Amino acid sequence: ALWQFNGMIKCKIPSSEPLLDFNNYGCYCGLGGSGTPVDDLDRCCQTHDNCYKQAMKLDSCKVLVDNPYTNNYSYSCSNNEITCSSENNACEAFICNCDRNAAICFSKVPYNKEHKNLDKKNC
Amino acid sequence: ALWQFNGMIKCKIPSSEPLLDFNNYGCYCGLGGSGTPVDDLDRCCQTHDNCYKQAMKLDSCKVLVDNPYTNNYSYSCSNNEITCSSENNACEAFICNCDRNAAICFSKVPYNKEHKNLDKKNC
Ligand SMILES: [Ca+2]
Ligand SMILES: [Ca+2]
Repeated sequence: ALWQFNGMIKCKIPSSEPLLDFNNYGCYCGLGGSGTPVDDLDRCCQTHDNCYKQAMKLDSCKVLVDNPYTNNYSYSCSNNEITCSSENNACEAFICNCDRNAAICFSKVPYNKEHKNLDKKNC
Repeated sequence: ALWQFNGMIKCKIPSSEPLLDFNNYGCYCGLGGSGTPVDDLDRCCQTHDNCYKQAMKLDSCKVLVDNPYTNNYSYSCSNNEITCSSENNACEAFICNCDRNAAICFSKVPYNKEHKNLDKKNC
């Protein structure tokens, strides 16, 4: 769920408020996404959106009322690394992996502030 | 919270249903506890009860409506080891440590089935 993804990104980027910094960035970072990623961060968000789309196709996820934004799963941050828990059921474990991969991708690419609150004419 | 402690013990003892196996055992394992531990497992439960008592004394815990049984915290099981998350606030982190120590103590001591549903005359 979104709260865990928030905690994951802070795990890798301790100076960020993820819901502020990485919301509404580029064509993909944020609810929705369309068109060509504007940079590498946006491309991280595109992969993550595609991972969420693949999760919602799985039979395990289809059974659950919860969607990837509200489906709580368990993970730990320890020494700035993320580990998804073996206690997670198949759906929540796939989502945890999506989010972990996105948090790592976020920490390894440039942040271009001029893509912040990008006017969606560009997408 | 109790759900996480359940998952923790299964992390170390994958064949157990912890809420069945380690509830109502000896003088301490279970809600309450008094008197002298009947064996080492019961002693694990006494330490854990004392750790919960110490947690409820902390200013961080005193602020929270939640008690150690309902206070959800985050942790992961991975390769049968437990890691409490850096995302945990001070109260939830102390509780996570109590529970982790108890799960480990449980996996390292004998289980004496004859102490199961011990008649509390003995305590
Ligand atoms: Ca998106
Ligand atoms: Ca007890």
